[PDB]
Amino acid sequence: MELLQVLKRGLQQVSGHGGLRGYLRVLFRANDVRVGTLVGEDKYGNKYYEDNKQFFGRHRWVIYTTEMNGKNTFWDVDGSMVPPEWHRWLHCMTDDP
Amino acid sequence: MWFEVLPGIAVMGVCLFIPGMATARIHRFSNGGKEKRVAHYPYQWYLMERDRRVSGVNRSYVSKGLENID
Amino acid sequence: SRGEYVVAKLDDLINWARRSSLWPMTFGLACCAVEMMHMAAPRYDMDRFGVVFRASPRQSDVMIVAGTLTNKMAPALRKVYDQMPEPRYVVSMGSCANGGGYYHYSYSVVRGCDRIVPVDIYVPGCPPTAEALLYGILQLQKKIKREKRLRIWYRR
Amino acid sequence: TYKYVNLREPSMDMKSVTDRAAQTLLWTELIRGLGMTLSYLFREPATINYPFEKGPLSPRFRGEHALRRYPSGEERCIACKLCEAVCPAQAITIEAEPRADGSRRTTRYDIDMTKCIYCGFCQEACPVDAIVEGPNFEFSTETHEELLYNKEKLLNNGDKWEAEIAANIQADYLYR
Amino acid sequence: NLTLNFGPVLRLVMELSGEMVRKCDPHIGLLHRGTEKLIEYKTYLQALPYFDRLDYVSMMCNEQAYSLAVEKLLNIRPPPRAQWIRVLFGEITRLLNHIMAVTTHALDIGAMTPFFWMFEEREKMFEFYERVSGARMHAAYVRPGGVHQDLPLGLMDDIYEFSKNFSLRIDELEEMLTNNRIWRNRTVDIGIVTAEDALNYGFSGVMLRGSGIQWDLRKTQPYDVYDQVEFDVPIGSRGDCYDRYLCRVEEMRQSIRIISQCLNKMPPGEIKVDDAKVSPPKRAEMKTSMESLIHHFKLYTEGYQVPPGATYTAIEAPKGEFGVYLVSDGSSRPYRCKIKAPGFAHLAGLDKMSKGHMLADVVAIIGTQDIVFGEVDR
Amino acid sequence: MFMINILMLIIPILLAVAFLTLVERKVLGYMQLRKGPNVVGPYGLLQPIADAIKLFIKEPLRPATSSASMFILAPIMALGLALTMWIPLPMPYPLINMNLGVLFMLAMSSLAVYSILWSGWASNSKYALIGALRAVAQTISYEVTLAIILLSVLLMSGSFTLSTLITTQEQMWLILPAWPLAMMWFISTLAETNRAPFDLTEGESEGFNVEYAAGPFALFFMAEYANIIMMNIFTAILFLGTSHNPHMPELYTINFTIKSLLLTMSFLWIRASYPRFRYDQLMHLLWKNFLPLTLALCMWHVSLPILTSGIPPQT
Amino acid sequence: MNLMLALLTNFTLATLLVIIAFWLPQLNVYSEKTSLPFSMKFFLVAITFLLFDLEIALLLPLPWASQTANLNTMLTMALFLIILLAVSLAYEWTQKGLEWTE
Ligand SMILES: CCCCCCCCCCCCCCCCCC(=O)OC[C@H](COP(=O)([O-])OCC[N+](C)(C)C)OC(=O)CCCCCCCCCCCCCCCCC
Ligand SMILES: CCCCCCCCCCCC(=O)OC[C@H](COP(=O)(O)OCC[N+](C)(C)C)OC(=O)CCCCCCCCCCC
Ligand code: SF4
Ligand code: SF4
Ligand code: SF4
Repeated sequence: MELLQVLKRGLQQVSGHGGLRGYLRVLFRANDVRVGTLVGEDKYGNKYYEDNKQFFGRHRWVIYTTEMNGKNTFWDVDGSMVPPEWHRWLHCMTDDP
Repeated sequence: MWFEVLPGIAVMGVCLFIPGMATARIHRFSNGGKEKRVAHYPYQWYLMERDRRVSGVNRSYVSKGLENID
Repeated sequence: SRGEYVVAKLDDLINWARRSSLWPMTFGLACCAVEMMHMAAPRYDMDRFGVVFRASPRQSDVMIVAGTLTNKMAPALRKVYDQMPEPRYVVSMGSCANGGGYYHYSYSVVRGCDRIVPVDIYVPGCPPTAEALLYGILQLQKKIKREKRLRIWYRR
Repeated sequence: TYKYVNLREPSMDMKSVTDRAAQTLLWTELIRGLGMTLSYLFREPATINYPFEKGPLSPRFRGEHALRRYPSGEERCIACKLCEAVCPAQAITIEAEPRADGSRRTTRYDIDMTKCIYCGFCQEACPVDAIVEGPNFEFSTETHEELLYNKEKLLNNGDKWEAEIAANIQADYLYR
Repeated sequence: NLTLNFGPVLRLVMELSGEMVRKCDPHIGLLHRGTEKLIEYKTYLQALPYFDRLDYVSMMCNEQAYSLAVEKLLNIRPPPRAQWIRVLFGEITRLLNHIMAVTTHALDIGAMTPFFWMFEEREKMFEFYERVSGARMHAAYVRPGGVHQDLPLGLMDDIYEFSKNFSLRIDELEEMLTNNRIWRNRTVDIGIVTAEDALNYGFSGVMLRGSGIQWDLRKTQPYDVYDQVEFDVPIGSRGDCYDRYLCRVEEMRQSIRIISQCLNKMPPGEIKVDDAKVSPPKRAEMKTSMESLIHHFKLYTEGYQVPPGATYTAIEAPKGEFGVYLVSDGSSRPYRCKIKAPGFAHLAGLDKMSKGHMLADVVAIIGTQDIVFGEVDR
Repeated sequence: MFMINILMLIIPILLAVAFLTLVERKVLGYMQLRKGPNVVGPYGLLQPIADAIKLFIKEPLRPATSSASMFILAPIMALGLALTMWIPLPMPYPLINMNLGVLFMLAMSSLAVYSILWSGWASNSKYALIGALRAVAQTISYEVTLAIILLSVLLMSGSFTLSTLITTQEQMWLILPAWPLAMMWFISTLAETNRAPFDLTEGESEGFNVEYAAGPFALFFMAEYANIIMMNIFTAILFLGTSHNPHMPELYTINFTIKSLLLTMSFLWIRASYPRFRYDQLMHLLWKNFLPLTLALCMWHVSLPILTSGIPPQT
Repeated sequence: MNLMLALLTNFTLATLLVIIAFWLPQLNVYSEKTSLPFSMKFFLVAITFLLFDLEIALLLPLPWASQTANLNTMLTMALFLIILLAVSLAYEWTQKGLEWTE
């Protein structure tokens, strides 16, 4: 049933982030618990994901690092922490990460 | 999605549920496990006061059956 | 522990509340107001940050000056700012409110709303994209999160 | 060719009049409005999760002004003052003099970011692709003086963003 | 008669007699910045961005009026492909304008939902703007001689996708307003204007067509390639707010009709006049040819000279008849640029159209005129 | 045990109001293709807390008031009466079991009109006073239909006891024989509670609480949102009665609560779908459309039991 | 005794919430601030409500009056009052008494 695999997706998200602790970390940091393919990771700790089944605008996102340039960014994240090379791929100026 | 609106509704449902559950449980706690006596008219009040006297104790929710007779 | 520790956690409680319920009073004067409407539109949905779409001046915490402030409109702007209950913050949106922009050398333009009211965040662009304005609102939230109102009181 | 938008006469036969009578009394057409808003409750919202998701842009996007170099580290600007002359807002101020080796370079290059209208004429008028508008749109400040860029800020921007400016020009230079 | 100063960028000094309005006196100038005096210190290219900021909901239609006026004085002609990119983006810009007009008009009288549905579409039409010029609103794309740059590959495919699904969005808007009795009560028989008074007061656009006058500049005085496209001009019968609401909704549908034809009939070629003394050469040939480098140098420092003369050029802008009265003295800077904003005449008829109505009807009447104070005040 | 009982009523009432602000912003958001509050706490559950704290540590706004004592009397009356209209409600056992509970609720809601009037008086703004007088006229006008429609439904129940409306519907909902009255009762609750499309007090481009900002303004807000739930609780009991099983009282509350919520949601549903009336168009809806029909149906329901031998019991 | 206690509680709580809401903000000690023509239509609607409200006061005891044994008289008197209430509305309607267009 299509109604049961909805619950299955809601469960594979809990395991997708590596257990309850990882699931709650992303929920309280990004307010989104989706799971997507990992496209890469930059030298500052940022991880960049991809899910082409999502509508345009939500098919790419980044989970910011918890420490950049000696600053604690667990809660205080910023849109300017994306380095220039990933800035182009994140805003869909190109399809090439 | 839309189902993310339910957690807010759930809290409202629980909050509105407590007032009706609390009164029902408190009434059964204060009337010997029975519904609180309804007395809208003086006839129903006269019987309630009578049961208070017949109770022996000064309470109208203590009922006396066919054991006070003879 | 020390008294500063306790007073420094009450500060985080009030700072959390104030930066999580920013109610803006938008001064939509010119083209920049169209981008402000696009920040309330579905794609960015400012309301999901706790920033209601529009509030009356008496209920407002932040004033967004979005457009060209002219000499004729200046006194009316300072009156709305004086009637705002505190704490009150001001956000300057676009080049016109920053330094006059394209009309800097006009006879009927105030060269920056900072000449009339104090400003907390300057947002550059003509117009700033709705994403840049959102980035400027989130930067005001961090500015409210660094406030030390109670620490200053305790050490007075 | 024209068409009428509201020149239709209502039918006055008994069935039609009763249809409008039932509509007035039973609120039939006010319940269609409820239906349309009920559909949107079960649609996927178009919100994106900023600042973790961003809005799509293009290589032509006009953002923060910046100054570039050649692949050898030499500055591209040769102080021709064409950008200063076409800026509609008069936001560029330039002074120049011969460098120590005799090159034609600038001693001053200031852009008043609060006068700039972010129009892109300066990058059109530059004959050596020195000044460009980068892809950055997140540089809101807390003081008015931080929006008055001088040559050092503009050269730092070029060194900060060259990785992305270079790839944006490569994707669009065959149109301009 | 109670006098209320409904101040603030509009200030109305109204004279109420109970509920009715007896005299409505708009006070403007709260957005007067002296555009027409600044244009005299700029070259013709340096004055192009000023016209994006007159009616900031119809940016690329404002640019087109200025470009046609300057081309007329120059005596040059943009190439055919540039003309199709201007009819195409002049009808995308009409959807942007009518969405703002219809939804903001409905938002002031209470209906808050259609604003959020239709402003998602506006978000997608801003990406077309940003993919041809790099700026979401003030593209400065249409210029005297044609357009700045050619359309990027893949743009016309996306415009087609947006055009397929847009009619369904208008239908949802109509399911909320057209037959709603609350909405009709707020608009029907409100702000009635007679045909003879509409002409004499200086009205244009839907303010004329809502009262039955059959006039549309795209069909009577065509410009660019509007004579090669087929579309209908909706005409009202009652002359009230409800009729003008229907006219704006129907023009949105006919804009999709024009956009469908422009995509299919887009020809190849250049996108700016092949005259290097008016339009700059391409950067590739500005770096190899001396003549091209000389002409690039002068067009961005001194600009091109315009022969002496005066012209008044008008287009059917979404608001109405937008035009400039441009005077040249034979130099590279204009001598006088008078801007005829349609809202100036419409807002001046508020006192007449508001007679015998209530206080809350003034909001509906102001919104049916589609007033934007960037162009009213200039 | 009675003092505990009141707090088991008052405290959950305020929490329901606190999270009704959250739900209204999300349901409107999802009808408008948005998401609504989803940042402050998981799914926005901490958003009500943030607003409440912020509103109670914000600078007082009170300017000069002619009757400052009347400035404090108005919120107290509005919040005291809002909570007082809950004590006779059977859920399924009322806190105070009145023999004339229906009259009590009618009487209390007719006194809430003073909160609007006193607030307008103390505002020291002749324009705000006009706004308050318009609100009072709207409120009292629609109290006429609430009383007559309620009277027409009690002629099938037989008394003014709210607990008796449970018995009258033990076989069938009262909406079936009185759906014409339900439509007009439901719309009068919208107009009596000052809700869109009848909320012309919020005609910003076209209120009487403007003089209040933070603090007391929050108290008026809770009084209004407390009345929406109570009115929709009243409607459920009046037209959608639930079965009562004395040995399982909690089953009544669950079914009764769901109906009350769905009717509270419909208030949010309606605000998202329609534009607002003019003042003279929502006065014609009452005097020229509803009242003529309410009087006719009042005559019908007076004679309907008599001509069908279906007169309800007095006791 | 329970109704009096309940009324005392609701208006005591509402009193405390108001007084603290007027004082809790007044501890930040912010810097010192340093800063109608009578309408006859509003009166007419107010009076028309009063006369209808009094007529309703005579209709309230209808539920109890249906229990009498003189049903023919009760029904005639009940419809008489409602008809007279309808004639009162019909008089104001035709005399432009319900209009708001001055
Ligand atoms: C044997 C049988 C004998 C007895 C039969 C007795 C019944 C006979 C049938 C009578 C018809 C039923 C009358 C219903 C009342 C009609 C009111 C009316 O007159 O409307 C005209 C009025 C006014 O109509 P108008 O604006 O078109 O103008 C009428 C007058 N003219 C045309 C002359 C100008 O319309 C409205 O009432 C609209 C109000 C706005 C409503 C917006 C919210 C809508 C919400 C929809 C959901 C409602 C849910 C209801 C369920 C609640 C559940 C608890
Ligand atoms: C003793 C006084 C009573 C109040 C207790 C303190 C509450 C306020 C502190 C949180 C605000 C904050 O800062 O929220 C964000 C915090 C982390 O803070 P950070 O971002 O590292 O701040 C850095 C330091 N600054 C702010 C000075 C710059 O997230 C958390 O992990 C908190 C989540 C758990 C909160 C549970 C509170 C339970 C108490 C409920 C009854 C009072
Ligand atoms: S800064 Fe730009 S968009 Fe904003 S008002 Fe000025 S010209 Fe218009
Ligand atoms: S982008 Fe335009 S306004 Fe900004 S510096 Fe360049 S020419 Fe001047
Ligand atoms: S146009 Fe280019 S080379 Fe000439 S002064 Fe400006 S930045 Fe330098």
